[PDB]
Amino acid sequence: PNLSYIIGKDTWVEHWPEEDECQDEENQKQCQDLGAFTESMVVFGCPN
Amino acid sequence: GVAGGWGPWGPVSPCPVTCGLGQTMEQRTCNHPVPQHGGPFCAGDATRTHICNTAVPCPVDGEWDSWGEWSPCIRRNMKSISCQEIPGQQSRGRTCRGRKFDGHRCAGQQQDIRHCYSIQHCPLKGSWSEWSTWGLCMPPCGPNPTRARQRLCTPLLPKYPPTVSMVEGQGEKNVTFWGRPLPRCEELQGQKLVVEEKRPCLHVPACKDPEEEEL
Amino acid sequence: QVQLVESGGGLVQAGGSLRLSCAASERTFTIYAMGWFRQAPGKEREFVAAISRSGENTDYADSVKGRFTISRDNNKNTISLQMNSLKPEDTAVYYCAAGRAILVHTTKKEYDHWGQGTQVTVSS
Ligand SMILES: *[C@H]1O[C@H](CO[C@H]2O[C@@H](C)[C@@H](O)[C@@H](O)[C@@H]2O)[C@@H](O[C@@H]2O[C@H](CO)[C@@H](O)[C@H](O)[C@H]2NC(C)=O)[C@H](O)[C@H]1NC(C)=O
Ligand SMILES: *[C@@H]1O[C@@H](C)[C@@H](O)[C@@H](O[C@@H]2O[C@H](CO)[C@@H](O)[C@H](O)[C@H]2O)[C@@H]1O
Ligand SMILES: *[C@H]1O[C@H](CO)[C@@H](O)[C@H](O)[C@@H]1O
Ligand SMILES: *[C@H]1O[C@H](CO)[C@@H](O)[C@H](O)[C@@H]1O
Ligand SMILES: *[C@H]1O[C@H](CO)[C@@H](O)[C@H](O)[C@@H]1O
Ligand SMILES: *[C@H]1O[C@H](CO)[C@@H](O)[C@H](O)[C@@H]1O
Ligand SMILES: *[C@H]1O[C@H](CO)[C@@H](O)[C@H](O)[C@@H]1O
Ligand SMILES: *[C@H]1O[C@H](CO)[C@@H](O)[C@H](O)[C@@H]1O
Ligand SMILES: *[C@H]1O[C@H](CO)[C@@H](O)[C@H](O)[C@@H]1O
Ligand SMILES: [Mg+2]
Repeated sequence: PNLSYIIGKDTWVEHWPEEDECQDEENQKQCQDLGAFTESMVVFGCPN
Repeated sequence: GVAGGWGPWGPVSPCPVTCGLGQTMEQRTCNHPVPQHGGPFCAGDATRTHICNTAVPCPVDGEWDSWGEWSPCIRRNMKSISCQEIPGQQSRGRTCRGRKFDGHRCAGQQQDIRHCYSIQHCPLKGSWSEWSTWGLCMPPCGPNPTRARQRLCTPLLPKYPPTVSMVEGQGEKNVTFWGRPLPRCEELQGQKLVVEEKRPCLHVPACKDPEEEEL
Repeated sequence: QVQLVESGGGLVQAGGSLRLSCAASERTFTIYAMGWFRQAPGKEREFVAAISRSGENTDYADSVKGRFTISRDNNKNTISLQMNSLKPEDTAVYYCAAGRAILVHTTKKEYDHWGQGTQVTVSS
């Protein structure tokens, strides 16, 4: 059970801001899409 | 019969507030002469008030604007679900406006997703609705106000499942119809979509400005 | 910011009198509207009396009106609570409170600064 997740070239990381940072106009649309995708992937999956 | 009088005024209060306006004060006593065995009562007030000005604006918390327009009820990386038994999703956005001077940020979700069918430009059979409730007399205060009621070609919404149960976390979704359909119906009075009628409002009262009415 | 020190509590017989005093920070004294609260055994804290920054406007709870009197000394950075005709139901820890008031004649019931308290016990 000592599995370890290693960060590499295929690994992708992006900051998801807190609620107050989302109200800034740059992170307005960013919190929309990452929130839409969160609902999207626990509902719809992939269509491939 | 001893005539009382005011003593020395004390130290002035500093300005209480860090934003906007506040009120400072000075306190005096009737302690040096003192009215004895009657007399008056020092003549005046034992308290002066004064306004202090910090000249710096105050925090104002941001408020939510009204919700935007619903996005189209389609699927990402697909096509469209118009005139079909396919429930989809659509999103809506808000904007926080008015936050100034370290005020509190808007509390709540800035996005809203709900489930949907799509009848956008869908040819649906229709039926004429009954007469709507009479509207407002328009124009108010203007010359000759008139009401208006109307019958419109209401589309027959298709008998789809209004409740669609997905798996994953077993989430059941209240699905609602989206779009402007094309309702087909027989003509009523030379019109296919909406036939209305107006009637003038009787005994119209004149508009008097409430600040002009109080004065 | 402001510190509050109560004094004058003790053990009083029923019907007796007691005068509490509350010392506040000197440089910021006339900024704050002030008042008295109490917390009895097994009960929530309750409002007793309030006084404005002026000392000219007062407010009282119905349970203590006519028996208690709140006063303010703007020469000596103190407020006082003269409690007459004390009853065993007046046994509580009495708290002095301070609260920011924009107007000098405003009495408050909400306060954000609190003292450590003084114990008043009334025996029958
Ligand atoms: C999802 O639907 C339910 C069902 O209530 C509505 O359903 C529509 C299909 C339609 O019949 C409409 O007239 C009806 O109100 C919502 O639950 C509650 O249902 C009661 C029962 O009539 C209503 O009186 C309430 O207004 C309603 N809403 C509440 C309590 O907020 C439900 O809210 C709705 N949405 C979600 C997210 O579940
Ligand atoms: C002092 O600094 C200012 C920059 C503001 O942040 C002030 O906040 C305001 O304080 C007054 C009472 O003192 C309240 O009426 C306001 O609601 C509050 O925004 C601060 O006191
Ligand atoms: C106090 O008030 C004024 C002076 O400030 C006069 O009316 C009078 O001297 C009174 O004693
Ligand atoms: C306070 O105000 C002035 C001094 O500034 C005098 O009228 C008098 O001393 C009063 O007490
Ligand atoms: C958006 O959603 C509804 C109106 O559709 C209300 O809760 C409110 O106006 C909000 O801004
Ligand atoms: C989205 O849904 C309907 C339009 O189909 C309306 O209630 C409104 O325009 C909302 O934004
Ligand atoms: C509306 O008018 C009549 C009913 O009054 C019918 O021809 C039909 O229902 C149309 O939609
Ligand atoms: C409007 O007119 C009358 C009622 O006033 C009826 O024919 C019907 O209800 C229509 O909608
Ligand atoms: C308008 O006129 C009356 C009410 O004033 C009713 O016949 C009906 O409500 C109509 O919409
Ligand atoms: Mg596949």
